Amino acid sequence: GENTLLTLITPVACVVSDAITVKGFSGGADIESAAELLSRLEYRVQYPPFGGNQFDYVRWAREVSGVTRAWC
Amino acid sequence: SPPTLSSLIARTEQNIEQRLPGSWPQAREKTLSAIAYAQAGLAAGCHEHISWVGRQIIPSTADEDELLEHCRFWGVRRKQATAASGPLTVTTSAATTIPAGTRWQRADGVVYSLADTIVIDRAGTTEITVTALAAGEAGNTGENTLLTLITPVACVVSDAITVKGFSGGADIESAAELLSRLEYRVQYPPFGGNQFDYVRWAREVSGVTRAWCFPTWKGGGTVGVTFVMDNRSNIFPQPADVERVADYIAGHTDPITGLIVGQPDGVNVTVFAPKAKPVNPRIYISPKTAELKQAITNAINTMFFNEVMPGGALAPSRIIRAVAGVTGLDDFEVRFPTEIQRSENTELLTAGTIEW
Amino acid sequence: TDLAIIWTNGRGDIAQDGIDMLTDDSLTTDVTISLFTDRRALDSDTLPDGSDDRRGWWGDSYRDRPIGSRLWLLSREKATPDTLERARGYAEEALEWLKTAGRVSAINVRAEQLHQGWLYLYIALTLPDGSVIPYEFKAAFNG
Amino acid sequence: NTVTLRADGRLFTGWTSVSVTRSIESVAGYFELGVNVPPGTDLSGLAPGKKFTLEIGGQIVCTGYIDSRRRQMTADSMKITVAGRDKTADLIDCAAVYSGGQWKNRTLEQIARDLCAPYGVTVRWELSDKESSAAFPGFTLDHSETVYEALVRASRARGVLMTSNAAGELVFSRAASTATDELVLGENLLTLDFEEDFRDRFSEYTVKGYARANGAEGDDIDAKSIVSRKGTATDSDVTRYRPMIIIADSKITAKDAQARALREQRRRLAKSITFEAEIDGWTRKDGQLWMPNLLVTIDASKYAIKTTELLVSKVTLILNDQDGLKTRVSLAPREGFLVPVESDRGGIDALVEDYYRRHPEKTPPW
Amino acid sequence: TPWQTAFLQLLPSGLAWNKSPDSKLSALAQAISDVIATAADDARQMLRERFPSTSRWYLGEWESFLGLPDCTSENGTLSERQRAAANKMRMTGNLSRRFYEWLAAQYGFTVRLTDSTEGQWVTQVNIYGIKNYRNATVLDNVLTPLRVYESGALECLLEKYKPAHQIYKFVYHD
Amino acid sequence: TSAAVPAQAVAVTGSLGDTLSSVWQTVKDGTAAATAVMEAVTGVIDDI
Amino acid sequence: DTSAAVPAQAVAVTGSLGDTLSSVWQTVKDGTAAATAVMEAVTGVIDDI
Amino acid sequence: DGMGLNIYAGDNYITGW
Amino acid sequence: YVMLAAAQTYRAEAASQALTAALDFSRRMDNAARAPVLDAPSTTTGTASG
Amino acid sequence: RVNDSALNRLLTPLMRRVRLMLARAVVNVINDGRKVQNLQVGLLDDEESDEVERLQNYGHFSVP
Repeated sequence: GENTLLTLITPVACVVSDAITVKGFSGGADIESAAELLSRLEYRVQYPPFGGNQFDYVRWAREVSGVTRAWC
Repeated sequence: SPPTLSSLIARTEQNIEQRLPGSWPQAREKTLSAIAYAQAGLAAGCHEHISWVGRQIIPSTADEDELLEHCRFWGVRRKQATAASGPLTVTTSAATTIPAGTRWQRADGVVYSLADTIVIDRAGTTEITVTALAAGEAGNTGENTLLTLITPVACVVSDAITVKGFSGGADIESAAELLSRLEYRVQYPPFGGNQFDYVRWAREVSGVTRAWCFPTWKGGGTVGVTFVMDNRSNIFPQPADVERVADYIAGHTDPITGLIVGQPDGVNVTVFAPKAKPVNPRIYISPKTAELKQAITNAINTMFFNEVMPGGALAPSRIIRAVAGVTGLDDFEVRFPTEIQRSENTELLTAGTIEW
Repeated sequence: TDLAIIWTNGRGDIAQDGIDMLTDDSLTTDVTISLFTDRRALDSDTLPDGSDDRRGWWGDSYRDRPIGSRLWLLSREKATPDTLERARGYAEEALEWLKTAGRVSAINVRAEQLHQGWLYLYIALTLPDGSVIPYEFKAAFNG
Repeated sequence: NTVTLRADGRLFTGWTSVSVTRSIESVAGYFELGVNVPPGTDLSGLAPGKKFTLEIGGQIVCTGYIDSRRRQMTADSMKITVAGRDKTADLIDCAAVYSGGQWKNRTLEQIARDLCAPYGVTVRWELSDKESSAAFPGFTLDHSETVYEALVRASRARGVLMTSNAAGELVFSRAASTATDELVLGENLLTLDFEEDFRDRFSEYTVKGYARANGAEGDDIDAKSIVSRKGTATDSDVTRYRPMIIIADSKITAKDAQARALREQRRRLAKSITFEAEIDGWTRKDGQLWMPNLLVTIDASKYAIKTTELLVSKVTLILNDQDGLKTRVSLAPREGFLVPVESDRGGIDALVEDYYRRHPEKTPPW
Repeated sequence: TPWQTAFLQLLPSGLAWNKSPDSKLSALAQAISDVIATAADDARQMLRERFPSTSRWYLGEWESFLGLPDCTSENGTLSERQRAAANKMRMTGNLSRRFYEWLAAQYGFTVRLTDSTEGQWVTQVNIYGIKNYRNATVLDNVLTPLRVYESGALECLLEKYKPAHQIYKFVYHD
Repeated sequence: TSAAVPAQAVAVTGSLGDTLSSVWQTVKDGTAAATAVMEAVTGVIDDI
Repeated sequence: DTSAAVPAQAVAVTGSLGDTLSSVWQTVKDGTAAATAVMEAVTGVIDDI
Repeated sequence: DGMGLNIYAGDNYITGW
Repeated sequence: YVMLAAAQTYRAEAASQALTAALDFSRRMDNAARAPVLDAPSTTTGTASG
Repeated sequence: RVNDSALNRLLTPLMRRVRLMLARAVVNVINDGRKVQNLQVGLLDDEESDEVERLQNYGHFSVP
């Protein structure tokens, strides 16, 4: 969480064994639940084919990380 | 700005760890963690109560009852509601006595009750004066309206049509209006002879929307006042309005103390009315439509009502901002007002007809 | 799994263990709380003190049952069988709330005078077949 | 927890036997006390016509006027009693007085407030419905009709049930919504009585009457539809044919007919199934007294009863010597005291109204 | 601490419990009660916030409601902002020279309104003890200089609150 | 308890509705802010 | 019932005070200082109320 | 008199008529 | 004189009523050794909704 | 329904309706604009009745 104190394990030259973490750690997701997996499977089953369309090219270009605007 | 619940959890855990050295209360599924969470919840409730105790210190953010108490302490007095009244012209069929307290209801549901008993000795219409029981803005009606009869009378036709409608229906001032009046009072202190004093004097009289005061108008011993009534269509004073405003500034009783207050005895006020100085812009619109005509006109009117003062100079950018405030149009280039227009104190700027 | 009460110098207190406090999930804490906290004396009882105050807890009117035991009435007694009988009765009354529920099957408490100046109480319960193994400790002294 | 009778002038605290009654199936709550005094003392503070206020502990249960006082003495016994009702019972035996017997376009609350003005009873309207506030196109008063008769006649057509408050007011009550107390067979019951008789509940209640043709509607309505009006309400608890036909009470439309048909079906449901219990304490679990219009959770499952929630219908408090402190609480299903709009648990207007009906403490848009 | 004493007194009384000032119950009671101690401190400081003369959290709101930010409120000194708010909230008075001297001196300045020199309406504001230095207090920021030099605060104040008919004439003395 | 859950659900829904009604603010009709708010509300309706 | 004995006595006190005022009031027929001062006193009381 | 008192008290559900 | 006397009598009656109001609000009808439960509606006094 | 007065209270409304079914009246106002004549009649005492329709046989008409 917030302001959690951490210490080193193996000493390093000119490094003090102190870590503050002003911003808490984020993440920590456990395994998927049965309902979530069922929903993912139903998405896979029910999703349609997406043939190359002027709308679909925008999504395909925008899915790459970093790309924020696209035009077709 | 009370601390959040997570911040309270962290603070309680830090306190526990500081007081018990060598401990780590952040561990999952542990007694110290549970205790810290419970104490954090209690402290969050307490801090929310503290925040509610705050936020009512000032009348602006106070709740309803505390705002009313603040206004009553500061001396703001409410205006009570009135009741509508007028003639009825009820038609009978024989000699009868309409007892006092009878009621005529209009389609909407409002009920108008006769005050004094009336005795009729003919088979013809008779005019009686009735007053509403609602006591609100809904009391007053149009010119020829119909009123039915809640309970029948001995020989009176149920329907009753009023040739000349009722009038005198008003509403009690709302808390928003009371707050605005108190805010104005606090923002502009009363001194008895200041420019703000003259402005508030010229504004307190009924029907006046805006006023301005020029100190040392025509020398070191005189002042000047100029008021503009915006409710009326003309929006420029009349001689009767000017003389009545001069009378009000000269002398009027104070509702609080009951004594009469006014201008000093050595000054010359000479309140007067402004003269219109219209400006006619020429704005080009890409889509020409009545909706854009109305929107641009209303924006310009409001722009003037906001940022125009007698004797002041308005930059051409103001018109540009007012016309750009509209949504539908695409281009709004103005052509006539390309230079700064200025005027004297007697001259008041006004938005003339726009030549599209 | 609440905190456990540990006796040192004749006075119990909560204790730590590694990171946090020591925890207990057995009848030991329940018995050591139901036996050694003073509950409200009756109106007609004669207090051992010369005072007029009766102990208890501000939560006795919030917890549906008086908290502890009336063993504090025997603070200053002489070596007579009456005090032993009273101590036996008070322990039985304090711990009968367990037998009322299903947490114990039978209670057997006896009182005796061991080496001169000792009020010895022997309380033996009968835990049922499913009850967890209770905690185990001894009173300790230091300094 | 003393029962003090604030009579005209002074307090009276000690009593020999107290019996108080309250219900939502009635327009008054009657009380009867027993007084014991030496033969010859002056008993004038307890006289017929005095203004009484019964106060249990520090709370007022009934207020009104004293009705009767009995005094008897035989060769070996002596008994004196006193009785009374609410101030709402003043309307029951008093004839309604109004100048014009006809109200053209008024709602039930306004009619009641115009009728209960000369006496002193204050009317209270609790329902937030949009159809229960629908104005009467015309309502006339039969001469020599009591206020109780007139208001009951109107409330039956509206579907509302009329009751008397604990402070003497008239109330057009609203059924409770949140389950507050619990009654179980093992903990806090001395005696139960569960009667379930089906000698009155039918399958299809259908009401027939006459349409509206007096005046303005007379230029529009035809001849056949004046006489041909109908309304239906079906029950699913009786599996046989079992119909019932009801002649209407006043001028009727289709929606009004449907409302009365349900009103009748729900009243039959309420009168069919009845629970009765005798608890030990006058006070509730929280601490207040036991009063009608409360939703309780029944857990009489050791006697193989499958009812889960009921609504209290009648509460009678007793202070007999042989009894002690008892209060016989009677119970009926909640679905028997509802208005035809609501139900027991097609547009934006329907959604908004639903929301503001599920949340009654909110202010409707009206 | 008194709050830990209150918590210990709230805890049950008996032989099993140790309430001596060195036990684990006390060491945990301090940590448990310190949060409510801070809450009580905040609720107590609300009493000081009640007035604009001493308010620190609600200075922004007391300024927005009063329309305060103007000439008489100095550059950045929180003490001067508080003083301006506390004077504007309770400033009502007459037009006399005595009242104007009192109002000017209530802000820390020193003036006297002497008779005219050329006309009748043109009274002379003789301003004595001119000092443009304002010492940084403990309330204001850590980045503010030790002295803030501000000038012309009294001039526009008196020109704003001057009588409508009259015109002032300012003269600086030492 | 089990009989006191629906009352708490009703109270939570009422409180959430009140907080939405008290926090929601109006915006100008022709702006991208209005467009984004329209899209979000339409998406919520689509999910329901 | 001491709570309900205060208004009953207050009603009688108010009635007696009103009767005393009505009895002791004397009409002044002049238009001089007496009449104008009586007018000032009455209008002062109305102002307070 | 269980029914004899319900007449003197009100009855929002009409017995007859 | 008459006006003062009337004002003071009305003040006395108002005080007598205010005492009843204060005593009414001060006292609560709980007075029982019970156990708190998880009662969702009306966390603080009041009445149950509906 | 054991006492004389209780029986009287129970049986009164039926007889009141029976006695009030048929009635006499006087005519004060006649309105002929409607397709059926609307009278304004006056019942026993302190009782009016507005908009009371009059029924007349087919083929005959009259305005009293």
